[PDB]
Amino acid sequence: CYHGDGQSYRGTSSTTTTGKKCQSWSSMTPHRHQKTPENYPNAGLTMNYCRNPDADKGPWCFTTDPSVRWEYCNLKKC
Repeated sequence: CYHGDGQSYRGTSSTTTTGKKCQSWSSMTPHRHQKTPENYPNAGLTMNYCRNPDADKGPWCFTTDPSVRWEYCNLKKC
């Protein structure tokens, strides 16, 4: 569900703390990240899910919103 940093997470949450939908951890149309399964192999970096390949706080994603690079995702701690 969510265990602290939550780098450990492998849910199906493709939506952010603002109703945004997550960009493909593969894609780059809205924004040119550099945070790929290639770059971050060992992180369940698939489709468009909420995640934390960095020792970040809790699962993030890259936004599909041209105004919004990326942003946090609303998952409950556990």
